[PDB]
Amino acid sequence: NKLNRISRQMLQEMGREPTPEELAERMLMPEDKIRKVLKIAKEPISMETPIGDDEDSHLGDFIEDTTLELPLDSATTESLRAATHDVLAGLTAREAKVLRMR
Amino acid sequence: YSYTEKKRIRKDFGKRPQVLDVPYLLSIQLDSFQKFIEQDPEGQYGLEAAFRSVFPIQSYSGNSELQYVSYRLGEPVFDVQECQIRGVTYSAPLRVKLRLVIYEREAPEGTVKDIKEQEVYMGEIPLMTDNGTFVINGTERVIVSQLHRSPGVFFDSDKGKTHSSGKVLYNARIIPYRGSWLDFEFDPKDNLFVRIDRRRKLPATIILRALNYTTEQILDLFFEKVIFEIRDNKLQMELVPERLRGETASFDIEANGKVYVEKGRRITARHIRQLEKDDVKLIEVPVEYIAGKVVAKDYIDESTGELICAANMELSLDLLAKLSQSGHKRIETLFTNDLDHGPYISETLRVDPTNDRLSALVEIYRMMRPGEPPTREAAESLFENLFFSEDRYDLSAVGRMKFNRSLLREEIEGSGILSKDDIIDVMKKLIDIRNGKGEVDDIDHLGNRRIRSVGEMAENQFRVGLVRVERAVKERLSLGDLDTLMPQDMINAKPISAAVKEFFGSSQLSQFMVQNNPLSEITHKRRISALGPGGLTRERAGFEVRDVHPTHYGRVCPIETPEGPNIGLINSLSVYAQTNEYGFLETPYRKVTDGVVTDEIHYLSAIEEGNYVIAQANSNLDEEGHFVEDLVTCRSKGESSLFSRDQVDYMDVSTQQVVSVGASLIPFLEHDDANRALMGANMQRQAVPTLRADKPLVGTGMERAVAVDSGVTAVAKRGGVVQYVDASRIVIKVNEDEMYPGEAGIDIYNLTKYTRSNQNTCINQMPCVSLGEPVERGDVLADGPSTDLGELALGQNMRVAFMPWNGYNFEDSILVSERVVQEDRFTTIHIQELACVSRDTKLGPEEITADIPNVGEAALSKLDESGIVYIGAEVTGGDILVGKVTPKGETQLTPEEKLLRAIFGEKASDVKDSSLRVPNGVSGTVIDVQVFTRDGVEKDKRALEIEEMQLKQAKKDLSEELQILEAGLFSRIRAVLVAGGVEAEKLDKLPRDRWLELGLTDEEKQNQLEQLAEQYDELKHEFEKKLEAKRRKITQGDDLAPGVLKIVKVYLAVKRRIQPGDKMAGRHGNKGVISKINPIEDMPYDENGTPVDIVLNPLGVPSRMNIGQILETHLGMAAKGIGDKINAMLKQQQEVAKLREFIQRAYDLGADVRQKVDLSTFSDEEVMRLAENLRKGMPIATPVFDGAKEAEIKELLKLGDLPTSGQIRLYDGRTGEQFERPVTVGYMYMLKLNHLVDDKMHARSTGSYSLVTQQPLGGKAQFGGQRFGEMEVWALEAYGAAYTLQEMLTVKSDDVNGRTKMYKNIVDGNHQMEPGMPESFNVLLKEIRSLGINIELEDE
Amino acid sequence: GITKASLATESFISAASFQETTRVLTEAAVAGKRDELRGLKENVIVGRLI
Amino acid sequence: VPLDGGRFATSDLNDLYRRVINRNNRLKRLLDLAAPDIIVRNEKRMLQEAVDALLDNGRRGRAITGSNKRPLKSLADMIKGKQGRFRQNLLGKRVDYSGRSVITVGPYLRLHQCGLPKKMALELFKPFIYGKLELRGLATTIKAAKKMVEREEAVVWDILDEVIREHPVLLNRAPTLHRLGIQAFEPVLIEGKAIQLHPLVCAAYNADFDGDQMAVHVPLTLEAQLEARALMMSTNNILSPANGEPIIVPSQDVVLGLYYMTRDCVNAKGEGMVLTGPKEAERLYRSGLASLHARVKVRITEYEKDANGELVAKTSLKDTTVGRAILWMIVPKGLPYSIVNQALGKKAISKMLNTCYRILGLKPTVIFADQIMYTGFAYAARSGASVGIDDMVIPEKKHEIISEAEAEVAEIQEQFQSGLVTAGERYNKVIDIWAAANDRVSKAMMDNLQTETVINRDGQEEKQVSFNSIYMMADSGARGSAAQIRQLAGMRGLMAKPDGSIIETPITANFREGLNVLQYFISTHGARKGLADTALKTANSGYLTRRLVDVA
Ligand SMILES: [Mg+2]
Ligand SMILES: [Mg+2]
Repeated sequence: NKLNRISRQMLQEMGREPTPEELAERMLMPEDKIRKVLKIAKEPISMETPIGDDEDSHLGDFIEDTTLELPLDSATTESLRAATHDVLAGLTAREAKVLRMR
Repeated sequence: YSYTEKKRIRKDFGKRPQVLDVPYLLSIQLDSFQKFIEQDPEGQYGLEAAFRSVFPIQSYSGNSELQYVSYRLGEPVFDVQECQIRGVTYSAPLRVKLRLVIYEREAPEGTVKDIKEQEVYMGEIPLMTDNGTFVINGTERVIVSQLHRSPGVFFDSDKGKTHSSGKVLYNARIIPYRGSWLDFEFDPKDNLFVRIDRRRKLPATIILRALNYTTEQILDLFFEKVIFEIRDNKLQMELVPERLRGETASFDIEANGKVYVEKGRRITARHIRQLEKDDVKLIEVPVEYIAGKVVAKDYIDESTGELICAANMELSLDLLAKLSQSGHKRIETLFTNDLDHGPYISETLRVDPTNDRLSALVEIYRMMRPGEPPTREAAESLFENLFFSEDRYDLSAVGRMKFNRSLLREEIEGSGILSKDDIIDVMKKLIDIRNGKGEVDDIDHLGNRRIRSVGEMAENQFRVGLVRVERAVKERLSLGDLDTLMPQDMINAKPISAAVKEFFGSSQLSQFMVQNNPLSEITHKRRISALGPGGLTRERAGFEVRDVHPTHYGRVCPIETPEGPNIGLINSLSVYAQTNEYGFLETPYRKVTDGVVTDEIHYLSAIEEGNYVIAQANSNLDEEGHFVEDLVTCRSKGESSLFSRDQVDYMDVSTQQVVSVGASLIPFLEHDDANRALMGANMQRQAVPTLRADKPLVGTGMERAVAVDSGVTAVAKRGGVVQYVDASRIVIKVNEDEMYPGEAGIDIYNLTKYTRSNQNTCINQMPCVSLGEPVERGDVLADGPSTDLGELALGQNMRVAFMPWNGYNFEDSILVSERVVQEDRFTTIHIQELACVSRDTKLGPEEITADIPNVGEAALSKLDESGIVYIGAEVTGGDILVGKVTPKGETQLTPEEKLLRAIFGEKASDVKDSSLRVPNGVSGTVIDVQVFTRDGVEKDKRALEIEEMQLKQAKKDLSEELQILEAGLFSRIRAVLVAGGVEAEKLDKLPRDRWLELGLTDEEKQNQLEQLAEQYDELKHEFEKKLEAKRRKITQGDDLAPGVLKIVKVYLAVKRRIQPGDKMAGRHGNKGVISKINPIEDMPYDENGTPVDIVLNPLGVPSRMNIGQILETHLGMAAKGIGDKINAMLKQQQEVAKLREFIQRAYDLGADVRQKVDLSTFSDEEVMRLAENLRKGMPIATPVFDGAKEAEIKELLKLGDLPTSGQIRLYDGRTGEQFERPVTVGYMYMLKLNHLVDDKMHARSTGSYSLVTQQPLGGKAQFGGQRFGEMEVWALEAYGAAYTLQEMLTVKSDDVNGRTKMYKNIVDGNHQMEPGMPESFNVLLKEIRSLGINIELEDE
Repeated sequence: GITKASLATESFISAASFQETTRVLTEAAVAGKRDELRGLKENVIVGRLI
Repeated sequence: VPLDGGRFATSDLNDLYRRVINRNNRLKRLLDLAAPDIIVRNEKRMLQEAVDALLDNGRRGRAITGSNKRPLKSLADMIKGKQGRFRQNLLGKRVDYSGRSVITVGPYLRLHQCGLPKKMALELFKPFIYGKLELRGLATTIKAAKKMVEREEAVVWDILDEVIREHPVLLNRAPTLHRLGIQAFEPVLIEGKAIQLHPLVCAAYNADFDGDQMAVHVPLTLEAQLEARALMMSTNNILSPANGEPIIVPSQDVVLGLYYMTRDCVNAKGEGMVLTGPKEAERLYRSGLASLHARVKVRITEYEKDANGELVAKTSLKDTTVGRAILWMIVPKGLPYSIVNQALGKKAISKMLNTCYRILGLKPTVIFADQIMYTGFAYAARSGASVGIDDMVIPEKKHEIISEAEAEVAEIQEQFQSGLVTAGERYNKVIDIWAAANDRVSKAMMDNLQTETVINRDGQEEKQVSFNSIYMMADSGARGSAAQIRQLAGMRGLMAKPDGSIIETPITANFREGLNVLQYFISTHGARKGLADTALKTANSGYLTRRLVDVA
């Protein structure tokens, strides 16, 4: 709340509006925390916010899954076992046991 | 004839002389905004007008008033170029002087103290470019002019369909400029209704009560009075001898001692004549006729003081007695006629629940706000605020004007609100139409269609800003302390600033300027839209408004409109059209007095033109300009017919004025079907500029006007001689007549160099003049993209042959010789902006460092120490533009990966590779790099180098200005010193700086030398301040978004040529997609051996009736003929005589054209340069409807030495044998639209996925798969393909398990699917189950 | 009529597609109606063989 | 889920769910505080409203999401939509293994295949390429394979031709209407980014080349490959399921080729001579000895299977031309020479294909169709057909006809000023004579245009059907029709004002002449209402098929 208020006098006083470090001096605190405070303060945007074209295209339709695993990798995972399991039968029974162990 | 015309002159066919030349094509855009922001010392539209409405603002009754003084626009923060690079909006600060007055308590008014607060800043409003575009964030945007329904009253029909009883209805609608709508409408029972806005229907009379009108005055207003006298006993009556028309006699009717008519004889012209001339005022009547008649006023019994009858009640034979015995002599009744005067208003009162003013006011307030209790102050106040409040209601000037005009009033200007007189007059007029007297207007007429535009529209938004701040301003002045707070602490910026920003930023009328092409620009800035706010919608209307209207003549182009969902909802402005003074559309016309055609032009609006008889653009007059024929084709009122010699009041200005800038550029348009012409002018705007600006060989003559009027070219500010010519800049030394006395000067044009367009095309200027060449003011200095020597070249004309070629042209497909791609002529240059952002994540900040996990030196080759690609490194797909790395710690890898790192001994980094890399397949040369940095983060090495470089280049740039400027100024001092004390050889020896001392003998030359001193020192000082700001602007830390530490924007210039798949079209609506690129060997050649560039399929010609494209071909060939011919006499070096003779012959052509020509031109240097420009071809101008004719075309082909048929024999380059039949070969101007195949082409195997629904979604630009629809499903359902369909909607898209299980099988070599259940449907189960529904999958 | 006859469909999942969804689900949810699939529209929805 | 710049984004349900929770929880508190009835009652109503807003918002007041005017979307709106479910509504789910680009011709293609851009096929078969690459051991593992195609080593191209060979791809155009809107093709590798599409199919797709784009789909599972080949393959549908007539009928360029090919003039090189068979007929033509159209008897061998499933042979001297003789080389076995002995317009050339199918079966019909196209394009290219401005012949009698009809209106006009005829009667009268005039001009230029070529063979004179360029197109069935031609040479029509009341002063000019200002302006309405009507008729059609497929 204090921040909105400060931007007010300084809004017309500075003629455009105070710089990110301006209200920082106006405020008691470390003043770089302004940035940190400013992030969490934003309210989340409706994932249903209709974007462009109005075509029921909605913001949420554009949010990709980053936790997924592309198959071109999962495929190489199924392979990497077959790779390493083979090279470990190519070694002595104890080296495979010792390496599978370490 | 001008200087850039001496270089090349276009042979102009056509007869009709141009009386007026095309004005500035950007007039509308520029004039409008110019009226908005300006100091207008009166109520004319502008920031001034919107201020004076809501001002002055007083607190609530507290007698604390705040008034408004004046405003000013501060200097722009960045100029247009600077504003574009950084991303800011091009804007100026609005500084407004405010005066706060306080009345003493309690006072006869006077001020304790008044603080005049100087210019409080509210918002920065964007500014319009010299070309009429806006820059919102580093991006050019155009605001389309709007066409809406004009404010006023309008009476409509809504015939036919209503109630399916026929009968039509008649409704009036008052549409004010601001405030609620007032609607009046009838019903099948002829009861008048009213609804405010679209709200509940209400009986009309309730407003009269709300206007404080009791029933008696309602009866007294709309109806006449039938006076009844009881004289002796039982009922005499007053008679207007005319009232008996259209009705039959009710009793024995006799007066003036002579019985004129008995009972049962209808009243014709006979009966009325007798009464009028015999002056029959009073007759004796029976007591039964009033059984139906409604009493006018109230009549009470004098004795009992009790009400005998209320107003508007039907009398009976018995009722007459009770008011007769009360001593009533007079009983007033209504005049009712079912043809002339309908008993409509009367029947509405019986449906009126109200009685008095408050009742009506309550019933209105409860209509508007139902559910809430009415209040005396609420009902009274609300009604007073709707149409009677200066704040919440305005019709403005036009509303009042059209209002007054449609009501047949005298005053064209009046109150900006409604008066009791105003509403009532409309009601009277609406009834008159229902009575058969008067007619209804129609919405589609362009006299009722008003055109707004940027200046006006932005003004409305600024008003909204002031009202949403108004509520705030009163609120603070309530509690204000005496002289502590001031007219700053109250007024904020953001409320006003966010209003205007919300408009320029995302309103439907503000769009990216479709800028691949000057024609595209100029046709965007002249555009109308009936869409957006205050307009109709695609879904609402309705083919009448979409259709072309008779009033569109000379105002709106009939043929340039989109062919999509909104047809006729956009249009384009005509060529000569202008916005009327009041805001309508008026067009030029020529005043024809008596039988002579005068050259005074007269601009007539849609309604003005109505009454006049207007002649035709094509008509033959001569000598004094008498119409040759005794009768001429003309249009007078909505229709066209033959008109007499002296009838015509006016005549068309030009043969062109019906069309638009787009359509006026199509040659032989008169020969093209309207569909293909539309399509032609629609596609002509998509033509990407080419590598070599060519010129149209076949043309109209607008191309000069389009090039200059669009800012793409560089036009001379003042005339003079070119001092210096570089590919960078141009310095003109002004002629003395054009030069200002002070400062001397030279006008320096800084050319735009290679840079990105909105469509990712290349916009680059080239100098068209040579060292030391005379140029006069208004001469073309430099071509822009797609402009040649002052003309408009949207593509390159080329040799074309019509013939099926082995199916390679099958439908519209085009077969192009390799000569074209080798000549690199249709090659096009694209400039792409790629960005790399270093953000901040909860795990840590992202680094732009050149240290990237798991990459070799070949990657790092193209990178400097800092991680940014060098300028000029040509790059291809996959190359690293900007090294970027994001923190990810403690990966938690797996056993076999852990073994992998152990064996190959790589230290797996705590950092992940985010670097910006070239998209797959796009390849180009890096022409620029930008680094924006947050204020406070240390600029890395490269970023500092750049900033230092930009600084040196800036210093060099400013100094170059000063050096040439100083010489130009000192060069004037030298000449004035020579006028009275010339020492020529003596003067230029000593240092030039030591000149300012020498004075002169008494004369103005002493004050002139005096003058140049003053202006010199300012230059010394203005330069200094200019340098400093520039330096500061570089060093100032650039502002970024929240979370972004730094941004690297890389600019690639890709050069794409032509390949199968590009879309190409001529101006005639013939599309095409290049099919094969053929060797010159297989190209058809003529006997002389010259191959043909393009082979078109003739089959496209007959079906689509674009016939202009053929003439254009034929004539095109002829033009090329004169070139080859000239190319021979010049390669012969015959001499000026032989050459001059032949060129003169060409420009005449057979008789009766309008071109004129030489030999006035200096016979050697001026003539010879022109011939060099014609050897490629001789440019020809076919005016739109005045264009050339076959004979002239055929005649020009005779001079060409080329056949009249326009066809020759052609030989296949393969078999070498002839072609049976002659084939048409010629030169067609052809455009490359930007539908380029390596834009369109997309393919995806396995990409990213949407999270919410697991579905293919492009995140890397490896695009989500093609969208598979319902109709496409049916196609599979009609086929037996079950497995194709299952795999389509399960494993190929939605099955998050099955997809991976599938992929592994594809590489294993097993084509199967283990489908499972789609996640979309699997979600549907939870959504149903998330409600109270138990949905199960039964059985087994 | 064609549009009226398509209204009546045994499968409610099919009806929920092209009809008014709210009304279909409610009117079906009360009766405890059991969709046996068997039709085309529904099998496409659940993603099995037509 | 988070976004860039550290901001967050969330579904509207949270705001709704949160509310129901708060209120629910507050109510739980208000029970233990024993609040008065008036409050807990109010709290219950508020909770009731809140749950309702969660389930289906809009059956009450329509609560709006926080700080945003737009109402927050509830669970019923997640299922609901336009129309019914979004899931199954068009569109309809995005699908992997697909692509698209601008399409072009490729007449060299056989009817069962299509040109596929090199890069498109690379990115599409990416998993297959990986598997085939590691099947032969050219790549150690899938990862190395990924790097190979990403490196685009030259060696992969031969491997792609293997994985491509027998593997159909599905091609689709934008308004898929009937089942032929999707057809399976065999891939042919093409340098370049454009899709090449067999010309004969352009009719079934309604695919012009004006820049239309087509989408490609790869049939992954074995069952999908065999569905595409045995059902959706191009060659398996040559006949419309709507009506049994072939939809692969050669389109325009090809039929002008065959029309110009089998046609005959009166006197041309090779007139009257005789040849052993079509082989030496082409030998006559190709060498420049005989004209494509000249009357000639040649020995032909036709076939008739009129036995019991068995082919009879018959040889005779048929009276024909050189072109028809040459063309006979393509016609397989049991078709009679009668089918090719005619002029071969677009109408006959389809019924040719129909009969070939209904007699010899599918396989002979497919390869037949191919041959017809190849020869059609080829000979059409030889023909050197073109269109000049002098190819459109205006009747010599036009100006005279207009004047006579111009005299009639002035007759009827004199009758209206003198009251001999009523105003309404006037409008209809004038409209009829102008209409009648149009027919006159149309049927003048049609006669002149059609036969006026008047030529001589050895004897005196004679006249045949014109060889004029524009006529051949319309007669053959290639393009254009007497109606459209009438607008080029003869006067074009009487346009109609927006009102629909056809104007009593028609368009007296045509496209070969110029149209003046008024005529064009009046022409505009017909075009725009045409585009609007069609663009709307587009919408009417779609809804209709919808209602239809829903009921069936
Ligand atoms: Mg087509
Ligand atoms: Mg198309």
